[PDB]
Amino acid sequence: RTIVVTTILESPYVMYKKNHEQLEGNERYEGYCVDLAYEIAKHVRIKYKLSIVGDGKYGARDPETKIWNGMVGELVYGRADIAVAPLTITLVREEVIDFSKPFMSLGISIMIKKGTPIESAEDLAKQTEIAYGTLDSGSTKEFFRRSKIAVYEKMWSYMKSAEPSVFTKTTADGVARVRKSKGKFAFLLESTMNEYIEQRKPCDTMKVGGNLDSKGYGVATPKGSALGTPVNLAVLKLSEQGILDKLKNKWWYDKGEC
Ligand SMILES: Cc1onc(O)c1C[C@H](N)C(=O)O
Ligand SMILES: [Zn+2]
Ligand SMILES: [Zn+2]
Repeated sequence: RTIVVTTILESPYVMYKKNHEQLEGNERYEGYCVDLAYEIAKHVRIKYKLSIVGDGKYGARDPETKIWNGMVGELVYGRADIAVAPLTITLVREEVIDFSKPFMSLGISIMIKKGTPIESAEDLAKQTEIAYGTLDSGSTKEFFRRSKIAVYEKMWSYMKSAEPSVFTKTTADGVARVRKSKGKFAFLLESTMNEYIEQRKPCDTMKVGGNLDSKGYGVATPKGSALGTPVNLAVLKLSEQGILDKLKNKWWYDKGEC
């Protein structure tokens, strides 16, 4: 019947259409993941309903209750059948949900307000004047928390006990902080987002240095779900036909402003 697709409000993946308040259902949203959801549904041949995840989080297991939140939690506890969003494929998640092969490749990167004297992770680690942070409850924070690499262990030790907190609830909050910090706050987010922001007015931020790692985003389904196989082949098909590239051009560069 109708599949529940959990996703998250994160531009340019999923955003409200200009006149969304006068709309209903899937028509309220637009973006890369909305188009991707549409393309996959066509191949897997299913009817679906997009649902912005309640807590607005990507997904992490609370060390306390051991309960999964975010979109990951929606799949784990059976409140959603599929998740189409910029959800990073990681080991801890692979253990509780299934991931299609990646539909996009990326890595953790550094975002600075233009003019900031920072060109690498090493630069951030060896100073204290400029504060930095990452999104809360996601793969990026876990990367730093788990790294055995000196430079990253150093950054984690600083972010872990920063006051006030340097962990934001959304990508937008991180970006806003970078913009109003007048160069005193750098943000650590995936290259896809960093690249998108650089191309959006007021064009006051930029990605510096190369990525810190290499990974990908995958369409996720509950562990053992029957949709896993069809969805994975659909992702590969769309990759082969260059549809995924068309969509990146559409939502990133066709709409550039800098
Ligand atoms: C998007 C995005 O951009 N930077 C990030 O850390 C994220 C969230 C990350 N893709 C996750 O799945 O947790
Ligand atoms: Zn609105
Ligand atoms: Zn297609």
